Amino acid sequence: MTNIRKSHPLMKIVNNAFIDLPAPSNISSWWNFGSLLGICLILQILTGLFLAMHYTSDTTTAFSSVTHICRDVNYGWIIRYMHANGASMFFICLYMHVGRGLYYGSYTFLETWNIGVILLLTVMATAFMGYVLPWGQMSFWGATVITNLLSAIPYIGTNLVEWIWGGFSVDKATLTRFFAFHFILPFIIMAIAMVHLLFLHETGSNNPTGISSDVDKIPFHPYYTIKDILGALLLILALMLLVLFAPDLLGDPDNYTPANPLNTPPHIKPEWYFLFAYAILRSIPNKLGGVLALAFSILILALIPLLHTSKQRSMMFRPLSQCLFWALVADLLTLTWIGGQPVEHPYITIGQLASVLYFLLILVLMPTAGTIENKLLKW
Amino acid sequence: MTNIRKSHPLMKIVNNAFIDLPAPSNISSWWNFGSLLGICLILQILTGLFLAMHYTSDTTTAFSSVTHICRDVNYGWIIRYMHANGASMFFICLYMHVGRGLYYGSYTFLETWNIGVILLLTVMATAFMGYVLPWGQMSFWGATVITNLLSAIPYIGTNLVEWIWGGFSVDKATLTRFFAFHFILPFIIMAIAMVHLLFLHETGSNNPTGISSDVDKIPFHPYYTIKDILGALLLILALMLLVLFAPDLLGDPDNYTPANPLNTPPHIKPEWYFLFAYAILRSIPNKLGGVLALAFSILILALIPLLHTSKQRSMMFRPLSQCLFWALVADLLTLTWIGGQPVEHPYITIGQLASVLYFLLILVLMPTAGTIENKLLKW
Amino acid sequence: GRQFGHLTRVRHVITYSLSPFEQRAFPHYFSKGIPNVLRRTRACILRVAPPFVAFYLVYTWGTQEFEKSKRKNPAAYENDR
Amino acid sequence: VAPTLTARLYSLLFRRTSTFALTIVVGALFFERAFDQGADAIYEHINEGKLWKHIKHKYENK
Amino acid sequence: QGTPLAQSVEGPSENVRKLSRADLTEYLSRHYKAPRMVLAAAGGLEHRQLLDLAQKHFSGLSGTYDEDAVPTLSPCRFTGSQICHREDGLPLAHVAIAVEGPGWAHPDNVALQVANAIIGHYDCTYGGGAHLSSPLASIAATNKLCQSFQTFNICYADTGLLGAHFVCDHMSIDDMMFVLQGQWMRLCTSATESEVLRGKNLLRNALVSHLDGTTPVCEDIGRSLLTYGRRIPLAEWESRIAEVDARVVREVCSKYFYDQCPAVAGFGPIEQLPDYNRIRSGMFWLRF
Amino acid sequence: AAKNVVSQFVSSMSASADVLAMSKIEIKLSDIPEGKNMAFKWRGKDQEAAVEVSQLRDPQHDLERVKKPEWVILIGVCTHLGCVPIANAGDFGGYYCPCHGS
Ligand code: HEM
Ligand code: HEM
Ligand code: HEM
Ligand code: HEM
Ligand code: FES
Repeated sequence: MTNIRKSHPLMKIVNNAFIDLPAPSNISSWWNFGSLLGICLILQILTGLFLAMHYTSDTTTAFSSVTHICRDVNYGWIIRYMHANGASMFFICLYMHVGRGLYYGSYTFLETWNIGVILLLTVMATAFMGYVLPWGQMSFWGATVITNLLSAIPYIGTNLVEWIWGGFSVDKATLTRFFAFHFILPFIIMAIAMVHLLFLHETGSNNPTGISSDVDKIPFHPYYTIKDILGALLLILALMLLVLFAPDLLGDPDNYTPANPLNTPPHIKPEWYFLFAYAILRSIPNKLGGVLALAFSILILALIPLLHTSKQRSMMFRPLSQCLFWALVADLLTLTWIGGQPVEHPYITIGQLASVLYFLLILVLMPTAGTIENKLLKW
Repeated sequence: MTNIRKSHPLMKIVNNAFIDLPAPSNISSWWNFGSLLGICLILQILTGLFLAMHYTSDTTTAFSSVTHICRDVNYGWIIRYMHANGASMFFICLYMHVGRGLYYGSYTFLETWNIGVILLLTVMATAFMGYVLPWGQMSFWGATVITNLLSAIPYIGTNLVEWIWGGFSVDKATLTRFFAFHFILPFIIMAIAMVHLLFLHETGSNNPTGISSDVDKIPFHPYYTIKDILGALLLILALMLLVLFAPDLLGDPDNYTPANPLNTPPHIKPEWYFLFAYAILRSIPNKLGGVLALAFSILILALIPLLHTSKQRSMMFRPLSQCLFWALVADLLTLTWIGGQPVEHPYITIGQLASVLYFLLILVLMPTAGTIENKLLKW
Repeated sequence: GRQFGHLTRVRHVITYSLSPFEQRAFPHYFSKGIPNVLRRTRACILRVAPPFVAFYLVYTWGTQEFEKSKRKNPAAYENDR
Repeated sequence: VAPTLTARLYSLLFRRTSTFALTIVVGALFFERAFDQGADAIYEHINEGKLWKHIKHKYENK
Repeated sequence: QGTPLAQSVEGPSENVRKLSRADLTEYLSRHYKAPRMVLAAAGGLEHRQLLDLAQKHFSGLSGTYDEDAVPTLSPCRFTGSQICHREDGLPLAHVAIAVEGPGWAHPDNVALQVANAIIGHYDCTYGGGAHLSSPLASIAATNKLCQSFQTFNICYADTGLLGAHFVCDHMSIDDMMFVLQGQWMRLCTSATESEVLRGKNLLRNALVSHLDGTTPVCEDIGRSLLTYGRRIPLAEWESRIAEVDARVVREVCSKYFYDQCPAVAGFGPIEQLPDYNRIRSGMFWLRF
Repeated sequence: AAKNVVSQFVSSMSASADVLAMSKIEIKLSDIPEGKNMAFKWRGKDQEAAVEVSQLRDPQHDLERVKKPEWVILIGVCTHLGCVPIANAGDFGGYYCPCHGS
């Protein structure tokens, strides 16, 4: 390393965690969602910032101010639309970034998975709170439902809720909080991210066949750096095309009306990416037991590594283990549309049915599927 | 390293940058200000946070809201007083943390010094903006003076100012900005800090005699960890004793009156730690040339390493090089009280005198002092 | 590389020490100490005090010279003419 | 000879690090209950007739 | 430090020069009288045929009994301390760590005989490999964390020393110290009935095989009389062993090990050997 | 000191003296017979009146004919009514019973 400029400030040797990080040869495009999360994250914080400079947190002000942006501020309309739609284009990435996780059995990495779980669990909190900030009608009641739901806890419930509200209801001081949180909190996600990426550098990436790739490696600079850029580009359209021609399409909530606590909207739902979770809840008639499922919905992702039941990592070689997996996809997709429907006996029964199936696939079938095929191949 | 728990998560080997970091044996208490900056920094962000939850940024609201904290919020009065006085106890540390820098000649570390310079230069910006937020009288005019001063630039000046203001004057949108900045910006300081500490781990600390300490080193865990805690404790009193018995002492600005653009206060000054800089300015009659000095005031700290003129690092062994240095202390101390005085002719002349002396010590005398003593000792 | 192994080479340097229990938290703190403070207070004080002294004079002198000028208007020009 | 109060104490408590931890908790437990009560009287004894606690007796329940 | 026991056998060099046969004759005169002296023997001899030719000088040349006061002897202090002779030339760095223990005649002398069998010992050249039972002979053989080490046990009149002696390369010295204190501390709490046996057996083995040959027997008889009195409790040894039980060990070693002040002495390139206040903080688990 | 410190930061977020100035004492008022209407909101709007603060629903529960005394109202109210009522949700079918109308 003679006059290699990579040593001289030390910090650049830390920057050879990228450039020479060896990688597998064969990598499907499905591994591009590594980057496209990050860039969807950065593009927030900036566009997340220049909204803050004109926003104001007050029960009296807030809604007026958001009016004030789209009308009077030069280029003020693009930003608000990049930010909001920049949320949805964030999840649609995020889920895929889990999907690759299972179907190739990347969860075998035991630590990096977990930090994965938390890192999800935080976002769902952030992308919630902000959704209150506009203080519109669907924000007000959609605030009461989610929080007041938490009263289910047997004893400390009644106090613990009133604590967060800072009062009896969702009036001012409940707003001001949810600004100061939704502001800071992404930075922490950025903090964890540079941890969540760390452990990965020890074992390198997995690769589609589920085989130790040792004999075949490639420099990271000339090759995958382009492919991410190419990946980075297709996002923009998918972001622009949506945000530019059809603003309100995925902006499915129709309600800009200033919140009136007296009135109630006939139908009330979160925005789309939440629905299925909220759909789980309606199933259980028993209130307390109902909440647990919703909490237990995601956490099961942490228990999956205990269920690795077979002798080969991938699902690309297991037809059965592949067969079921897709049914789980439609099963979720079902839940989405279910919750987006009124609670009327043709729907009611259905959600109750799809609920059990969901767990039954993950928690029983899939761990069994691997057992048979071991027996088949004579393993 | 058999079953040493320090490997197993990798992140803990990164945490042996503390515990076994070898250190010199003899270390004066003057090296405790390494930590006491950090803790004064953390203690901000928290106490800096729980103010945000009840603060509101509006021309109409803001001042009312700060009223609302000291009156109506349970334990609301301590926090505001910890935060503000937690600023002054931050600088009084910070300067010492530079003072140790010169007098032992630690600046010989060439990179870590520079990152030191920036890391200062940022704080002075933050601890400014926040001081606008209360929107009191001394905040309003103290805002106009500092910013409008920047118009001195020959051509782009007139626009560049109006840009930051977002208008012709300091009305609303000038406030909302300075909240969203003063909120985020400390995190960046925390970002740099973990860089500014990095390079240090390569060369280890210096030690009072200015000698390579190699033969004598000590584990960092059993010994200095206590001493910092002991150091960490004496702060609290010095913070508490001030914030508890005598709130407004160092709170020298007397002005809570809601800002009226029409009226003007008879005397106008920044809070104390700024004054000397602001005192430099009054000296120069010529406006443009005046501003440069103020900018050139600090930056000279970066040029000091070029001036290392002698064959031995410390100033503990150079009586002359020590003799002058103390005069520089009073010289600053002079400037402080000078700016804190009206601009009548007994004062006027003085500041002009102390101004030249200041540079003359740093920029001429001290680099000469080392030359003679080399010649004396027969070097 | 690793910090402690390779630091430097030292030869034939012997060290002795006691448990912290065997010995005391204050081996004649006041008696042996109070002289030690003095002999090391004076070595610096020659080099430290004088500059501050200069300041305080200026400060006092400055105020007086300031005072006479403003406070007494009928000083240089008295009220006759 | 019998062991000095410490010599007992060390063997009974500070040996097992559990107890050595536990004793600390109960210690601060009783501590704050007695300690805080004393601090008031000392302060309160300083100001007499300057607090409703005394003053309120003139007008309280008429 | 500070007792007649704290000194070299051969004494500092300067005395060797100045020493005159005056002192010798004095030293001769003082310490060679009986009861101090003891005769022994083993072999084709029986007893009688010895005792007649025990008899006449020395009946004897005396070998006297008067006083020489009594008996110049006095308990000694235990100073928890450290010493380092730091020399960076030599290839390898010795270490010895020790904690003070009871004297010759005492019940606890047996329990501790067994412990230092259990921790066992390893050396460069054994045919053990990585499959050995001794938890320090498995680990330190794996990576050769230390070239060799043995545990020693020495018991004086009123006093005894417990500790090990290990050689290892300088980059490696830390990792011994930790993995060592693992052993002593897992004994004083987590020990187990089964593992006791493999310790218990070996002692029966070595004790007996130590008695092969004329001289090793006789040599024993000599010190025993001066030590335990006449007792040569051969079969009794076994009877004393079956005393040893799980609760026996963990009550014994809880005394001398857990939370004490060790005595460290080392010989360069010691440099990485941790500073003292680590070791003292490594004797007592916090339950980690 | 830790315990006090910790409660302090947390006791701030707990509640505020201002919202604590709510919890109606008033109530008091008014309507007549039917109305309803009869709501306000005010996160509460003792009672008091007397006593009362029990419940029937939100927005001038306000009592069950104030136990036949006053209420607002005093059940029936205008379409549909006060307690039974129904006046459940949009607007049917279970009214304000319960049974005793309490
Ligand atoms: C992962 C990062 C972020 C996510 C997922 C996120 C998500 C959201 C969402 C869903 C909204 C509501 C959208 C809408 O009301 O149209 C929102 C609004 C807002 N966000 Fe963020 N945001 C993020 C980062 C930030 C950052 C870093 C800031 C400040 C620097 C920020 C400031 C705001 C503000 C002020 C609003 C209210 C403006 C508005 O909603 O119209 N956000 N954010
Ligand atoms: C903001 C959230 C996230 C960010 C910024 C992020 C970023 C990344 C990046 C850049 C990589 C390296 C590229 C790659 O391996 O695909 C990665 C790997 C990985 N992440 Fe995340 N990810 C996030 C969320 C998650 C979540 C929620 C999980 C699991 C619940 C997760 C699990 C994984 C796994 C298993 C890998 C390695 C897979 C492999 O190497 O084949 N990540 N993540
Ligand atoms: C190095 C870090 C910080 C410094 C030097 C600093 C300094 C200051 C100063 C000097 C003031 C004005 C004092 C006063 O008006 O009484 C202030 C106010 C304020 N600071 Fe900071 N602050 C820091 C960190 C923070 C953080 C991290 C936050 C938010 C989480 C924050 C939020 C505020 C707010 C809302 C105010 C207005 C409240 C008030 O001034 O009464 N500050 N800060
Ligand atoms: C928020 C600001 C700062 C923080 C948190 C900080 C923190 C630290 C810490 C923790 C150390 C290691 C302990 C020590 O060496 O004393 C250090 C070292 C040092 N810092 Fe900073 N410091 C700050 C500001 C500065 C500034 C403004 C300068 C110079 C302009 C500076 C120059 C140095 C130097 C020269 C050292 C090493 C001196 C030595 O090792 O003898 N630091 N700093
Ligand atoms: S700028 Fe107006 S007084 Fe200096």
